[PDB]
Amino acid sequence: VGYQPYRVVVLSFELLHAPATVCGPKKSTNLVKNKCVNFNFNGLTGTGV
Amino acid sequence: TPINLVRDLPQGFSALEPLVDLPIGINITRFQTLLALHRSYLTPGDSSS
Ligand SMILES: *[C@@H]1O[C@H](CO)[C@@H](O)[C@H](O)[C@H]1NC(C)=O
Repeated sequence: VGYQPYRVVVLSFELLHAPATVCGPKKSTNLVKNKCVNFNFNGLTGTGV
Repeated sequence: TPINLVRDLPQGFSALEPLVDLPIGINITRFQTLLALHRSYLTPGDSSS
C-alpha cells in the first residue's frame, strides 16, 4: 500500500496589492416586500420597505 | 454612432455608456494603435515599399 502511486495537488493562496479576484460563495435570503425590513445590497445598510 | 461625414465632427450630443471593466492594477504611461494593410495582386507582396 505504501509503494502504490499517490497523486498530490498543493494549493497556495497569496495576497498582493491587486484587488481580490477569487472569492467564495455568498448566500441570499428570500425577498420580503411591503414591510419595514433591513437590507444590504452591497453599498448601504438601509432599513425600509 | 452612425454618421455621414468625412471631417468636421458634428455638434450633436452623444453620451458614452460604460463598457467592460478591467480590474488589473498595473502601471501605464504609453500607448500605440494597430493598423491593417492589404496585399492584393497589384502590390508585389513585400512589406518594403
Ligand atoms: C506604478 O505603480 C507602482 C505601484 O502601483 C508605483 O510604486 C510606481 O511608482 C508606479 N509607476 C509610475 C511610473 O507611476
